[PDB]
Amino acid sequence: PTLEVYLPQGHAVERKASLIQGLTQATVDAIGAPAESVRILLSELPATNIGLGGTLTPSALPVIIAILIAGRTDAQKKALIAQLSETIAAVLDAPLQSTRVMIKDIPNTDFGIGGQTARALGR
Amino acid sequence: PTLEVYLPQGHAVERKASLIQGLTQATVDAIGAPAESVRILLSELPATNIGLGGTLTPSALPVIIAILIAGRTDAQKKALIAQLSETIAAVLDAPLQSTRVMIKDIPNTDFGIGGQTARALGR
Amino acid sequence: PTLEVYLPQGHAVERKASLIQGLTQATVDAIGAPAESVRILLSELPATNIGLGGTLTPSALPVIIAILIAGRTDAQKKALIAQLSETIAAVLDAPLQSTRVMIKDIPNTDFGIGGQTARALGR
Repeated sequence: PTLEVYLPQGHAVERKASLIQGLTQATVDAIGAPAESVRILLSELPATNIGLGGTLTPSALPVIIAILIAGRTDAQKKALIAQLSETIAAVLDAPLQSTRVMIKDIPNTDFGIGGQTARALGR
Repeated sequence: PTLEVYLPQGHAVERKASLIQGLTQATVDAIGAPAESVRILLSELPATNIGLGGTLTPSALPVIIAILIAGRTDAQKKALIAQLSETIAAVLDAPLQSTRVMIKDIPNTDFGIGGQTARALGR
Repeated sequence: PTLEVYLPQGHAVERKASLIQGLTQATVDAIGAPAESVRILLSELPATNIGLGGTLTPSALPVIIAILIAGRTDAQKKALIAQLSETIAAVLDAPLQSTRVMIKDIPNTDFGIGGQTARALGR
C-alpha cells in the first residue's frame, strides 16, 4: 500500500513518527498487507497552499490518498477508511469529521514491483 | 500546471468536459499560465473508495491537487484556490464549502518538461 | 522510489509491462536505487477525463510523479528526469516534448516504510 497524507506544516518529528507507525498498523489490520509493503509519504503544505471553500485554512486537512493493488473487497476498503481515519484523528488530534480518505485501485497489469508486474508475480 | 481532480463517478461526459474547460480558464486567469500548459486529470472514484469521517460517503469530494512549478506568489496561489474552487462548485453543482484545493510546488530542479529541468529551460 | 504514471487507456498489457521494466531501469541507473525498491503505479484515465489546453486529448499525458526520500542531488534528479522521459517516450511511442516529470522529495522524517521513518531506517 502507498499512503499519501496531506498535512499542514508544524507537527513534531515524534508525532510524524507516531503517525507513520499507527497508520501502518491500521493498514495491516484493515487489509492484511505485510507491514514491510506499506509506504507512507506525509506531504506537508505551507499555509499559502491549502484551501477549503475557496479560502486559505489548514482545516481543509488531513486528506489521505491510499493506493492499493486491485482486488481488495468492499469490506476491506470500508475497514481501511475507518481505521486510517480513527488513527489520524487520535494521533494528530484532528476532528474525525475533518478527515478524508480516497482509495485508488491499480490493476495488477498496471503495478510494478521491482521491474516486474504484479500479475507476473502472482498478485 | 497539472491538476488532479478527485470526483465521484456518474457525472455526465459534457459536465466533465465543461469542468476541464472551466478549470483551465480559471488557472489561466488566476496565475497566467498559458492554456496549452494546463493539464486537467479527472480521477473518478467509486463509492466503495471514498471516505469522510471514517465513513463511506461521496461528501468527501471534490478535491483538487494543483501541481505547479515553484515560484508563484502568495497572491497568485490565493487567487488560484478561490477561482478553482468557485469553478468546480459551479460546474459540478457541489457545495463551495465541501471543496478542497491543495497546491503542491515543485522546485525547478525537480520538474521535467521534455526531459529537461524547468530550471534549465529558464523557469 | 514510487512512481505514479498517468496514462490514457489502450496501451497493451505487454507495453505496460515493458514500461514498468524500463522505468525501473531508468531509476536504478539515474539515482542508484536497487530495482526491488522501485514501485510503479500506472493510473489509466478514460478519454473523457483528460484535458490539455481546456479540451480533451491524450496529448495531456504521460505525466510521471516520482516520489523519493529526500537526499538525491540536483544532478541525480536531472538525470532521473531525462532518463524517465526518454524511456516513456520510447516505450509508449509518445513525443518527448509531451512528457512531464514531477519529483516529490519527502523529508526522511516524513516518509515511512514498514511503520518506521526513513530516518529511523538510515535513509
